[PDB]
Amino acid sequence: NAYFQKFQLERVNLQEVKRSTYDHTRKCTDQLLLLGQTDRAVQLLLETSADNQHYYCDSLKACLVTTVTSSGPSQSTIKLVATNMIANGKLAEGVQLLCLIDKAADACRYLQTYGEWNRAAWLAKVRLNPEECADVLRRWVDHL
Amino acid sequence: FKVSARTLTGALNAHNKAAVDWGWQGLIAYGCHSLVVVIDSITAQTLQVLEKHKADVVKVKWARENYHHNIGSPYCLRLASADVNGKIIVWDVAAGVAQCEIQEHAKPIQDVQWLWNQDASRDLLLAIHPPNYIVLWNADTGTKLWKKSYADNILSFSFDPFDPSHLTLLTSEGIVFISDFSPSKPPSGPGKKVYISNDCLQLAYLPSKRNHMLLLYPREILILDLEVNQTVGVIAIERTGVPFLQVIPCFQRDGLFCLHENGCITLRVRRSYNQELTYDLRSQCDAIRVTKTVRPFSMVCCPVNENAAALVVSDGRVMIWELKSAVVSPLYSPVSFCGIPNKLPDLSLDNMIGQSAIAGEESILREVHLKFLLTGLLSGLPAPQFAIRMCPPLTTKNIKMYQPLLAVGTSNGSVLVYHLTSGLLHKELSIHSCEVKGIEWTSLTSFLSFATSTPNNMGLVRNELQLVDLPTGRSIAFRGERGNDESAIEMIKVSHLKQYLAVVFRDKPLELWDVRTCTLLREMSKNFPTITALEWSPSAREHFVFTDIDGQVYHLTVEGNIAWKGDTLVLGDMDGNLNFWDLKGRVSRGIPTHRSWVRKIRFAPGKGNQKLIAMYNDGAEVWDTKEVQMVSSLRSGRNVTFRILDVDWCTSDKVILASDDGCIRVLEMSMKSACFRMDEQELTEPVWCPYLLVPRASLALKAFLLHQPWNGQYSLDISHVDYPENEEIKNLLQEQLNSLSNDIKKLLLDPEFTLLQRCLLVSRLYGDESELHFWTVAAHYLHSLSQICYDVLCENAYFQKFQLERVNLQEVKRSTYDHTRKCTDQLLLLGQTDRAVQLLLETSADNQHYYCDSLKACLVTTVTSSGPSQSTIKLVATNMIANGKLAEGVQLLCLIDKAADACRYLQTYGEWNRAAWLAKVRLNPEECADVLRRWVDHLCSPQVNQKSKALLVLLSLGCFFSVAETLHSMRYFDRAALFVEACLKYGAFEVTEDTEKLITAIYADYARSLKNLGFKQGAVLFASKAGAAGKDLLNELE
Amino acid sequence: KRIAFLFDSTLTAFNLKSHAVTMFEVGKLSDESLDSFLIELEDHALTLRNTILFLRHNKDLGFPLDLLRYTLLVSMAPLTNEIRPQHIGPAIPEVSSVWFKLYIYHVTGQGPPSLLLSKGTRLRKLPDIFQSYDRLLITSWGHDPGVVPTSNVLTMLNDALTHSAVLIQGHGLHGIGETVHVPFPFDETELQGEFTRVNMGVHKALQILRNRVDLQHLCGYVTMLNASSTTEADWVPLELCFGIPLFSSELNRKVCRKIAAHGLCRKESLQNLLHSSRKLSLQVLNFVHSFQEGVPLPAKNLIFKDGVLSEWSG
Repeated sequence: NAYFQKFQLERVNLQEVKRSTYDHTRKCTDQLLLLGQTDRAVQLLLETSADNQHYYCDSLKACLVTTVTSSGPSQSTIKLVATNMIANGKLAEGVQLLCLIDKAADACRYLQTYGEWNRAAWLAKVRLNPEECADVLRRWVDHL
Repeated sequence: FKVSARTLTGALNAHNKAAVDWGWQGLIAYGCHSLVVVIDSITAQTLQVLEKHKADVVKVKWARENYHHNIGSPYCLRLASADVNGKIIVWDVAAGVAQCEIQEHAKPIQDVQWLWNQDASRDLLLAIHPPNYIVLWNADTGTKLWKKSYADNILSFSFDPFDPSHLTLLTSEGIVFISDFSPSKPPSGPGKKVYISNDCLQLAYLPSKRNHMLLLYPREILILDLEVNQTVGVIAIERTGVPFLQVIPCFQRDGLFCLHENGCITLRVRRSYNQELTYDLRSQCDAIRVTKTVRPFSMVCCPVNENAAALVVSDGRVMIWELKSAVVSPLYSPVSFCGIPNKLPDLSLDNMIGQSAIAGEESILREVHLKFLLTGLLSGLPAPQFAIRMCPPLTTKNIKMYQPLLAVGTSNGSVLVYHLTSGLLHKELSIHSCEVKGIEWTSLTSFLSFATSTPNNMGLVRNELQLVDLPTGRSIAFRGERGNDESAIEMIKVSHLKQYLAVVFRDKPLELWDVRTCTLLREMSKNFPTITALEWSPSAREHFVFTDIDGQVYHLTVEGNIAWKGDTLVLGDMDGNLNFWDLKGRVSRGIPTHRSWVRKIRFAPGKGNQKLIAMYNDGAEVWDTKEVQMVSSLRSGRNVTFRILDVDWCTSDKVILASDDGCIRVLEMSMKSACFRMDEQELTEPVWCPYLLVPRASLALKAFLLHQPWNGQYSLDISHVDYPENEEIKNLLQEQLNSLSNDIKKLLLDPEFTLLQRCLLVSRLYGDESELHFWTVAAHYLHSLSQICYDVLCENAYFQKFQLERVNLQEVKRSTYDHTRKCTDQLLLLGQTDRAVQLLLETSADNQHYYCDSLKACLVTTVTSSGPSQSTIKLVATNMIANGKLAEGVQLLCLIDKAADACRYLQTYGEWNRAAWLAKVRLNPEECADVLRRWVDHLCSPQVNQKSKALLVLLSLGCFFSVAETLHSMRYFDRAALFVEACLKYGAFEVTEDTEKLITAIYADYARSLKNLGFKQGAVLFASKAGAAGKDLLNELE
Repeated sequence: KRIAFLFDSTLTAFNLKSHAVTMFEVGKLSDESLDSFLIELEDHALTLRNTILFLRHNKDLGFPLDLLRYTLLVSMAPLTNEIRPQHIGPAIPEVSSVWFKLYIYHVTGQGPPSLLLSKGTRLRKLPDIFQSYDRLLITSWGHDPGVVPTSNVLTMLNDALTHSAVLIQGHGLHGIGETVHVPFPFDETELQGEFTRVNMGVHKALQILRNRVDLQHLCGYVTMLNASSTTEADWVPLELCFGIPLFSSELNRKVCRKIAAHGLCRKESLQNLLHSSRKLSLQVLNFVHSFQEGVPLPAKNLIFKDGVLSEWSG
């Protein structure tokens, strides 16, 4: 797992070095947020131009990722908003939120529920303790 | 018995429906046919009549007194009136002389209203010029300021009582909002227009609730909120109810005065004790009879105390109603009386009921009941076609009991009696059942009147002749039982000695009667010529002359069984010629007047007067009998607009004229309109009005009442104080003081009636705004620190509760997503984050703003804690402010921990009102003081000129010493001295080493003002308290 | 001869029609027709039953009885102001008029606030003495009194003063007042007890009236007004009436009993009535003529307050 995580860090650094436009900055931010790099993600988030129409959601995301480092009080409303975000149809933002807040196993379950098995397997490899990754690997094998 | 020139007013016109106003000076003015009439309420009698307009008057408005009064700007009466010809006249009621005439085009003026914010300029007037023009005029020089054109049909406008820069317009299409009103430049653009889903009757603001206005409908009343543009409360009547006609809002208490179509006046007070606003009926009056001929026009209410109402009726009757208090949501008496906790609950409405409170929330609770009582009633002249007659002239034998009574006929059989020196109605008697044709007097107290019924098919007319004695009122028939089928009577004659009487018929011969005996004397035979005109000889034998239809002249004398006086006979004709026959000269002098048919001619009373009055079809003329010349002329159309129906002589130097519009005027030989003044007028009962006095006496009276303990003893007469002025002014001052009501006098003669209550009571009597508002706030805060009408002058807890109630109503009536967005923002800014989370998680899965919105509810729940990871939240929040979005970033700053920082950013960008609201709701009472102090400096800038508001804000903060500093700087020595004395009594600041310089200066300056005024006792008393700086005044005054 | 019972059209107004139409114009019932009148009569009608059956038996301590609109004239109370040998009742028409109401107030010194206004007088403001009462009693010259709300009284008064004089009297402070009638002459039983509602013959107002009006040989009732609705200061006299009142059955029995017991029809006791009748008229006509410099109309304005009658200025 450490070897694969090191390779993922290497490729995400390579991608971040050669960012060109806004269509790639959002993808790089999503990859950094799903790969665990949160300390360096806030600076990249706080770089959108003042004329872009996504400035307010991006600022809100930066404030949240700064503020959501805790995992104690007020963690039920976050679960409800995450789950109904998944239910409404927007899966990528929802799974991003789940991986952000406190949990990745439920994110993997939801991802495999909708049929995105490869991304769920990648997420389970980069994230999660080896005690819970065994179960997701077993269900992936069973589906295969 | 001196008689003064004056006029009497009668019925009103359809053009005077909305011509009435009740100013702060305490006088009621309403528009007559072409005149302005000023009457009082407590006294209920006519004071002054104004005559300059050439057409009907449609609008009358009083001046606004919201400024400090001194020698340069003393108390005065100013009135503005408009006609259908587009002429606006600024009036001086005291002298009855116009000051400014304004005319732009020839169209009726839709609406005229004065400006309440007059800190810098006190003579600003705004009026509507049709069709789509509004012009700001100057009341001092008549100079236009700016002119604005629109693309609608403006009907009325209203001003915002709180923000002077906000103006609203009511058009036929919708409502236009202006947020850039300023006396320096015209409005920039058309403004914001909103469409209402035509029949609107009135659009006015609510002075009790900020950002609220009411819409008047025949069967509904709508209350709207500005920032939401939605209805938050509806007032409706039942199915079996009378539709509304007019609504008058209240200021000191949240109440509404409503007028119905049947003349009923109802009072509604906001519910306060046990979701939309509800108003409950409290008191009701009794309606009047409704007929096609009589109907109410409008009503007005007194703004000084708001405890009375006045009703104007089409026949000229004015009804005054008074509100009384005695001990169905409950109402409770207020703990504080006259500012601070013998009582006079009926002094004003604020002392009748308590302050508003939120219903549904947990010592002494006394129930109060309100009722309407009718205490005044005025009457005017009846419908046109009068028949006037004058009492016999003054002689040397009846001088001891002479009275210049005037008799006026009516078409309903009524007789009107006036005294002609006080202008008051004396007697009203109903005698006949038809129109009165002629009135003749048999003595100084008795007179006769006759009337004729309608002709029948044959032509015979029932004849009624009655004898009336004024002191008793007995009516007795003169002829007797003459039946109901006989020729009618057209004229009757009574000789100079009141001995013989003549009755003439169309075809029945002439009948002589005796006045004293009341018996038939002698009857002409059938072979007698017809009678056309008849007259007696002014010089037991009496001679009378008559002319027949053939032109023959017959001279007959009576011994038991046309104009003439001295030895000159004057005859008229249908052509207009006025022959002048003389007995001694025996020469005929015919002077063709080149006029129409002459109606009736009469001479002047008094021996030696050779002047006459000639009445024509369209005017009157005055001629001289001795020398054939002309004195004065009056023609309908050339010099006078109205017609003439009857003429008469009042005295040897005045005449009486009757107009077609229902008015009677007394003029001179020149028949030229004069300027009646209130100084020479004689009045029966005294009238309390400080404005009528000279400027140097109104201020002197105020100082005398304010400091009551003069030499220990308490009194209301100047004789116990040294006031070196003339006796004429001293007598006038004494008369006004005796005119005060008994309850008011008792309150002044009260040793435990403190100084602060005296200031409020005096201000109420003088009817001022700035003085009353300043003392109301100062007294409450001084008492509070010793131990909704005002937006930012209330306590923190009181203000917070009402905003929470206000936002709750908005959330109930959400309709669209856009309205929800405002409600969510308000709740997060007020601190109700618990209830804002659920409302945020209701966005549909199709809206494009779903992504930020879902994350915003995500942020609010996790940001409730403020630890060490909050620095970057401020950094991005301050960055968001710098890129243009202010309100969106202020929400984030206030949300986390920082409301004080958000207030500073709002003030820097120019949102002063929002910053004060934010600091008032949140923040502890240690940081809120700093925010308001910065707002005070901006309000004191020479470009904002709102120093009145700045003084009130400083009082709220409790900085009494700062208030004393600024009051002395603005030359307010009258107010500054009172405030210093009150603060010392209540223990606000002591006389220490550094404050004594200001205290000494104020007393010395106030002493100088009194010395210039003339009051010496006050000057020496305050100069002694001054000390070192008052030594020079004492040495020069003594 | 016969004894006659004088009445007014009010009794007629309040098989009956067969003789009612005759009473409307003729009004000349005889004892022969009263026989059928009684059978036809077998509250206003009820009180007539006792009156006719009473003046036939005894009353001689034997004359035919008729009914006209003669040796004894007996009228009823209260005679309406529209119209009006021996005579048991008012002697002069001024006794049954407003002028008598002022006369009784003048002698006693206690009474309701009164304001008599001359014909044609115009009122602009409500007098201060009448702003506290909730109900006012309005009496017009020749008409009957009535009670109207105080709230709307100026508009009614100004319209009613264009035809005849109007008298103003306060009725109740908090609503409709209480009126109690006390028959006279007074017996010796009610002059011993204390002041109670049942026995009101000890009021000081009646003590003065008993020594000047001579209420010992005439019948009627005295009305007292209580506007505070016991204490003697809450009751004041309102009106004095002469005759046999016919408006309630209880008062008729007491009034009629006081006639057959004290003997107000004995010739020995009737000779004292002539002396008393010729004395009341002279004093009443002097008081009326005093405040004056059918019934003459008033010339000046009179007001009654604090027990003193004076001239109202304005």
